[PDB]
Order: sequence, then structure tokens, then C-alpha cells
Amino acid sequence: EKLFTPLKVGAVTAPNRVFMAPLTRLRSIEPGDIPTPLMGEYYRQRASAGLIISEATQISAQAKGYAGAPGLHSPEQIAAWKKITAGVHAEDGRIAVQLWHTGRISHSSIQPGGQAPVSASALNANTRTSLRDENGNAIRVDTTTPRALELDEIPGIVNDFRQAVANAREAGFDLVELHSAHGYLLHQFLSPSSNQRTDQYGGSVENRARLVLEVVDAVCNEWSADRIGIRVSPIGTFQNVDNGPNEEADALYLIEELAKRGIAYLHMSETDLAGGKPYSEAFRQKVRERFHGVIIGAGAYTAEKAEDLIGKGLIDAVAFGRDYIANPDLVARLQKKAELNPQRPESFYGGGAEGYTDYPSL
Ligand SMILES: Cc1cc2nc3c(=O)[nH]c(=O)nc-3n(C[C@H](O)[C@H](O)[C@H](O)COP(=O)(O)O)c2cc1C
Ligand SMILES: CC(=O)[C@H]1CC[C@H]2[C@@H]3CCC4=CC(=O)CC[C@]4(C)[C@H]3CC[C@]12C
Repeated sequence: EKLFTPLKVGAVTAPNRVFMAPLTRLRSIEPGDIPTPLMGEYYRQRASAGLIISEATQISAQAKGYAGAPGLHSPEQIAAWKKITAGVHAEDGRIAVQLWHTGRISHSSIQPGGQAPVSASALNANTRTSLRDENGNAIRVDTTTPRALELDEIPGIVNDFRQAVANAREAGFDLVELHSAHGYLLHQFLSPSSNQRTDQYGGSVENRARLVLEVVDAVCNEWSADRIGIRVSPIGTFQNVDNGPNEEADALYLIEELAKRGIAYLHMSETDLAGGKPYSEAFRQKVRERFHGVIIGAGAYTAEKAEDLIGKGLIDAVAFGRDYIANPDLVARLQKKAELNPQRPESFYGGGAEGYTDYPSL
């Protein structure tokens, strides 16, 4: 089956098209937002993936929106991630780091100085984030109303993405994935629903896409375009962030701009976990004719759907999320048509080994 055939993805070659989606698990050490040996073990268990895309990782301390999410900005974080990439490479895997700034999906209590988080504009996300209680357990909390970034703060954001990509190179990641989806900072600028700015970073689609394209250019210049992927969720609503009244045209504009940079891949998150409308094959064809790198699809895929769309030439790979949580050897299971392990969603976020490294292989 095409699912188990190789694929060139920028600077690396995936041996199969079964990718591990980025999956926030909120198990990092605080203080310091530091990856752990347990996280290293979890990723090593999944190293047969065509590509592992890490959990979303902070570009800076300001980027933090969830207690337990790791960073890639401090020396201690870099040191810990080096162990994780080494372990994946020891098993002949490939790993990309997903890099985010959460923007307004955050809480003042985990921001520098205990201050309001930042965004394109000053309106509340009307979403929940996850903090930790006094015993270290994950709890759901309402997001804090953000402050609009000043114009003079925007270059610093771009620089933080640049620096985090430099750090990713040092840490031995194979690729980086920019988190431009799911209502986080880059998507907050992209969407008219979250961006009411009247300067060069809001209004028109060109203005709304300006920040993400500055970030893409900065990180391509820092490392290489064949090391850079981007995740978008440009059709539908994700965590209360829609894509405005011209979502298809605006998506195609962004994709045409991304193509000019010659980046490694475009990762399309197709639906929110709470549901959304399917992509049409016509839209997939419009994306395909505008982007000349790898296209990854995600969002409640089955192997059957993946094989269908890869066979139709519309996408190149599929990222599985929850099936990868529950099946470290998902590749082997799909190749052999074996049953999958049951999921335990109660242990997706926070905690320890249970519901993390205790899902068995065949
Ligand atoms: C526990 C959990 C954590 C997730 N964390 C992230 C994340 O860090 N970054 C991201 O872009 N998407 C994240 N997602 C979305 C997944 O990458 C993926 O889009 C989602 O799993 C839908 O696909 P599925 O039906 O294969 O699980 C997460 C999803 C879940 C279930
Ligand atoms: C509603 C709620 O409990 C929050 C707390 C942690 C949140 C998740 C944290 C990780 C995450 C990252 C993404 O990019 C998509 C949304 C998700 C998957 C979030 C969905 C909403 C969650 C589950």
C-alpha cells in the first residue's frame, strides 16, 4: 500500500507516510518547562513513524499558554531535547519540533511577571487552557484577556521564532513545524475574527498573513527552507477562531505565498476535535496546484481515508494523533491490519507514565 512507501520531506526521507501528529501531553517539568526522560521514552517508542512531529513547544517564555508544555528557548531545555532527538535517531526515526506562541490562549499566572498574554487584538479567546494545581495535576481554567501587541513588539516575535529554530538545529531536530493553526498567535493574526488591527498587520488578507510570512522568511534564512514545515487550519473553526468570510480565497493566497519560499511541507489540520465540515476534493486540488512540497493531512483520519487520498495524488502523508497516543507501533499495526489499542483520553493531559508510555506494542 502507498501508505508504506517512502517520501522525501525536505531534508529527510520518510520510509512511510504514517506520521505522528503534534500532541500536547503537558508532562514537562516546572519550573523551567523542561522535557523529561519519560518524554524521551515516549518519543523513542514511536520512532517507527515516517515522521514524528513533537508536541507544541514554546519559542520563548512569553509563548507559554499551558502548564506542562515544554520550551526550546533555555539552555536546560535545549540540553533535554538533545537527549530526546538522540533517542529517536538511535531507532532510525525522524523528528520535527512544532514551535508555537500561544498568544491569547494563555493565562496571566504563567506569563512573565504574571501579566496579561499578548495577541493581535485585546479580545478574550473565550477558551479554556490547562494549568496545574498545587499537587501538579492538570486543571481547566478560562483564558486571560490579552493585550494587543504594539507595532514595535512584532519584530521581537519574529526574532523569537528565528532563535527557536536556531535552537532546534542545535538540539538535533530534523525539521521544524511552525504552529500557524488552532487559534494560537500566528492564527490570531491570520483570522479576521481575532484580528481587528488597523495597521499593516490587520485588515486585508495580505496584512493578516504578514506576520506568519515574516516568520517563514526569518526561519528559512536562519536554517534552510528544506528544514521548515508549517501547520495551518485555514478552513473551518478551531478553538473559537474561524477563518473569516473569505476563508477559501484567503487560504489559497497564503498557500501561494508559502510556495514562493520553497518550504518542505504544508500540514493541514482539517477539523477541530469537536467537529467540522469535510474538505472537498476540489479544494484539495486547488491546494495541490499551489504548493510544490509535501502535503500532510490530519483530523480524524483512518488508514482507509489516508490511502484513498494518497492514491488520488491529493496528499502525500497523514498525521495521526489519538491513534499514535494509543499505539506506539501504529505503523506495524496498520501494515499488518492488526487491531489498535483502546484510547484512554483521561490521561491525554498531565500526569505521568500511565496513559503515556504504557500503551503496548504488538
Ligand atoms: C491530546 C491532544 C493534543 C494535541 N496537541 C496538539 C498540538 O500540540 N499541536 C497541534 O497542532 N495539534 C495538536 N492536537 C491536534 C492533533 O495534532 C491532531 O490534529 C488531532 O489529533 C486530530 O486527529 P486524530 O483524530 O488523528 O487524533 C492535539 C490533539 C490531541 C488529541
Ligand atoms: C478544553 C480543554 O480542556 C483544553 C485544555 C488543554 C487543551 C488542548 C491543549 C493542546 C492543543 C493544542 C492544539 O494545537 C489544538 C488544541 C489542543 C488539543 C487543546 C484543546 C483544548 C484543551 C483540551
